[PDB]
Amino acid sequence: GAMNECAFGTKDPVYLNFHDHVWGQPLYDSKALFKLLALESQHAGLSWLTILKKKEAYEEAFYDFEPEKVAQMTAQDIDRLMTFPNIVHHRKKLEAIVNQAQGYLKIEQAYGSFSKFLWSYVNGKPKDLQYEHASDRITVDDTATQLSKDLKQYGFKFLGPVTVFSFLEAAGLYDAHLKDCPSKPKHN
Ligand SMILES: Cn1cnc(N)c2ncnc1-2
Ligand SMILES: [Zn+2]
Repeated sequence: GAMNECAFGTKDPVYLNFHDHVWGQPLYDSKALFKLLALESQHAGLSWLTILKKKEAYEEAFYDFEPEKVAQMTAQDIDRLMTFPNIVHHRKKLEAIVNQAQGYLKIEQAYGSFSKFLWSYVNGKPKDLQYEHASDRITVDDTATQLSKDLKQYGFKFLGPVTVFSFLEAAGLYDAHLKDCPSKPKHN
């Protein structure tokens, strides 16, 4: 049905739980946003589900994505992470997360909260993309492009326009659920 079309054809409970409980559901917590963004930066070259199934390994490797702690991680911490089981052993991907955490802190120093900074890009309100078929879906737009460029200036890495657009969908700043998907969030 509509769920199968919306949820990338998966019958895997982990992916289906993510589709229903996380993907496209507006997320307002600053640290939870950082975490989702950081996981997204790890995707390129792998499947998304592959990253999802490494989430717990990442949480342990990165102090549950607590930005103050992640930002303090050293070259030596990254050396250790190169053989930490079940995270992606791609040094620059891992270093990227440390740089992201640093950028997060810079943003919060300027604007008070990472959440507020992000949500400003959709004027504080989820953008219902109003899709009806999976074939309607785009992979990048002007807003994701601008956010990507702006993040880069703060030191964020591995977060190009396409990757930032996927994160917008996942964090529910964009709702990319199909109209008849049973998990489509309600909008005011
Ligand atoms: C459902 N999905 C597919 N691909 C990605 N890169 C994703 N990121 C968050 N959610 C995603
Ligand atoms: Zn859906």
